[PDB]
Amino acid sequence: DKKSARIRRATRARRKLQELGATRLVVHRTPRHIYAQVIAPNGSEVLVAASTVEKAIAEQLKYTGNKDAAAAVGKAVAERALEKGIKDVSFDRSGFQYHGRVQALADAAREAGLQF
Amino acid sequence: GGSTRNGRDSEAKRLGVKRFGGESVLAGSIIVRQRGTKFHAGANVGCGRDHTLFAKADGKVKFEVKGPKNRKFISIEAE
Amino acid sequence: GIREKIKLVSSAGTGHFYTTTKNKRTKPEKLELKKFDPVVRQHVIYKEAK
Amino acid sequence: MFTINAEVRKEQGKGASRRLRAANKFPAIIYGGKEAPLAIELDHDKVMNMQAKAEFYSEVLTIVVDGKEIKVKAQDVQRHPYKPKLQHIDFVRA
Amino acid sequence: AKLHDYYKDEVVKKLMTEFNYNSVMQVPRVEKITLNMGVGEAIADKKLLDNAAADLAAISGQKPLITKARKSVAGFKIRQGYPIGCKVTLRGERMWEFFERLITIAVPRIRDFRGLSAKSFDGRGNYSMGVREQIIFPEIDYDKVDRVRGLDITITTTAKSDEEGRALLAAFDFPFRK
Amino acid sequence: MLQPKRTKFRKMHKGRNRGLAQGTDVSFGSFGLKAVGRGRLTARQIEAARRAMTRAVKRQGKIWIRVFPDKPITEKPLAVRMGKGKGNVEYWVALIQPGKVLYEMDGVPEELAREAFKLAAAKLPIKTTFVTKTVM
RNA sequence: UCCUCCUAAAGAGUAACGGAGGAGCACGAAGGUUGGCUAAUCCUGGUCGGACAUCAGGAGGUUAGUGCAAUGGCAUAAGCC
RNA sequence: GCCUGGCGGCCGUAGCGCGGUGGUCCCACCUGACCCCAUGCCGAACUCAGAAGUGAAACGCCGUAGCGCCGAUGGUAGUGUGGGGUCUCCCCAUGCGAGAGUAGGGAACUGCCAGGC
Repeated sequence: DKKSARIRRATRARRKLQELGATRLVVHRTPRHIYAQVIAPNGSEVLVAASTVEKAIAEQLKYTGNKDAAAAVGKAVAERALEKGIKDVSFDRSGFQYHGRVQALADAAREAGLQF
Repeated sequence: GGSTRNGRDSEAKRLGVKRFGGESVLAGSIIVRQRGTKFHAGANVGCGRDHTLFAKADGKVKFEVKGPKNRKFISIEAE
Repeated sequence: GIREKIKLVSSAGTGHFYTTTKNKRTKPEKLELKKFDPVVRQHVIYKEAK
Repeated sequence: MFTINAEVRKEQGKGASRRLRAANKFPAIIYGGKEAPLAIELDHDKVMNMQAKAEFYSEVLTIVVDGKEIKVKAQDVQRHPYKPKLQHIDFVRA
Repeated sequence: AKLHDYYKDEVVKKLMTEFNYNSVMQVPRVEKITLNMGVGEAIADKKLLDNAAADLAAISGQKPLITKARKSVAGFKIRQGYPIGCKVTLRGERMWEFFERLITIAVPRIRDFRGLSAKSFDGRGNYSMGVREQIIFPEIDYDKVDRVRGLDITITTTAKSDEEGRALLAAFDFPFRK
Repeated sequence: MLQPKRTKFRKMHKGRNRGLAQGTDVSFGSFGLKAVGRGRLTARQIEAARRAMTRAVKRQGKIWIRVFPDKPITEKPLAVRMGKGKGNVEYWVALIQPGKVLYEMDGVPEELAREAFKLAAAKLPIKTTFVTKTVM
């Protein structure tokens, strides 16, 4: 299963970030959408979320789940994170590669001010 | 014939006992020989080399069973 | 005891050296590594053997 | 019919059970899955003769405790390992 | 063109019109078919790569997989695994092209099948084809190598074909017209 | 007979004999030779009691042997001193606790089974008793 | 002399000319990191492939593997690229 | 209130099997691939760009105990202390008290955020 293989790829870095007590900006990637979630180091509550399925993000984009959509979602999640006042998060690939939409989301968060 | 040979070790078990106020780096479980009977997850990650579990903060030892595999973990919690 | 002891001599002109083991039957080439030279306080090439 | 007169157990444990077996009685338990189990003691020779009667396990038995008739059925029998005698019976409520 | 045949025929008119069946995702789909070679313990051969790379680079410019062992367990003295086979699993448009060229060599000319080709019988879903006769070669030299298309080609098939199989389409060997 | 075909280890520690036996019920047959008392049942004694049984029933019915000689017993040779390693394995025993059904019998009348069990009990060292299959 | 298991009594330790086995190395990659991956075995169709060489499918789940004895490990793999 | 996705808590009362159910909300298969990138060949997978199609497979939910799993009460085994028969093993007072079985339970529960109705 592709999702199970992705979880097996993600698990090492997820436990490593759990042991460091790092606030994790996790990304979820689908063919249709992309999701970003800044989650507190306890792992149970989500501080900041920005999704492509949100209508305010999705109305400005020509296609949901694009690299431009990933840049918009990364800029939005970094804007809400800096509005909340939290900084110095660690990026979680969640089993994906650092390539394409995941890389674009992280680059947009770095450009908008979320430092890793 | 002959078969009388043997090796030596002089400790193989835990020293921290879940009330034990271990400071700094005390070996909570030295010569466990292996990271699988006890894992270190409370005060960061212990288990340096020969898998000796050691404290990383001044505090009480904590023994616990977590995970899907029912594995035993040593934690250090502050007093 | 097929492996024999060799030196690794700093290329930074100092007399500093490391020591290691090597077997010339399988690795007859000379071993070159970037190692720290504490006299120069920099990482330099270490190649030369005894 | 298979009626056994039984008494309730004042004390439970290995010492009390061995005292019963020294006084030529033996413990037993009744459970039904609907209410609390009842610990009883039985007259060993009488329940032995009912063991030797071969229809003891098939049909429904009647245990009388305090004048109350309880319809039971023998689930398992703990027997002494090398003597004919028997140590413990558990009865399921029928 | 066989991909266009699969998209076009047997599906879209009659069962869509009269009596509905559920899904074109439910009807069986031809996945990646494969071909394998089986050479011996000799390493010095280049003929295996020559034939497989010829069948691949008649259109492409790529090379086959030189496979050592999936199992990595050897009854010989060297357990590690010598390179003793080739793999080409066929791919998409080139898969349909290779399947179409196999059909247009084997089917319309009665050359290969003398008698009943099915002799070893068991049930569970395997169709490997080993011709052992050189059917086609892209170069002008038709047959100069030691191998005679002894390679196996694997098609996975639930060999039943029940409804229109036992209705009209059995298999056998009378070329007819309209 | 009745020595195991393979063993993981050639020799064992002497050990001590347990409290009470598992396998007190008559399971496969209809009659049984239960053990009353501790001891070690040598493979030769097991074979001798089996032959006495089988000839007493005239090779009719079916006989189960519920115990197996899986413990090797070492003995030092004559006129050798103490030490110098453990002795050589000589014979195989089965450790018997009170209540162990040693043998089982079916397909015979009860009195013929009792006669065969008595002739086997005369060969066994430990005290035995006759038991019958009981439903629980 | 050194290592592993049991003896050894659920902390450590613990003897015998007690019961079993190994070591006196190897590796400039078989170390580091990053990215990726998952075995043994069994049932089937095909080129000397035959019972076991290589494919493809299914079952199974670590019964594999660890440079080398044994023990404890190991999937977040410390196993493979 | 219902459904879906993400991150957890707890780790077989949590899973497997069998049967049913869901769709351009969401998610999966799916379309194409020169280009951002990859296959010791493999647009299988990893990726990227996304007109159509179906939920078939997967996944989610529900029912079913067939298998896993949990599991009493009572008894038994063992054992600390004291005492007693003992040839190698037990008994009594007292304290602790299993494992396996039995009745039974069991088709998880819950927290945060986001989306549609």
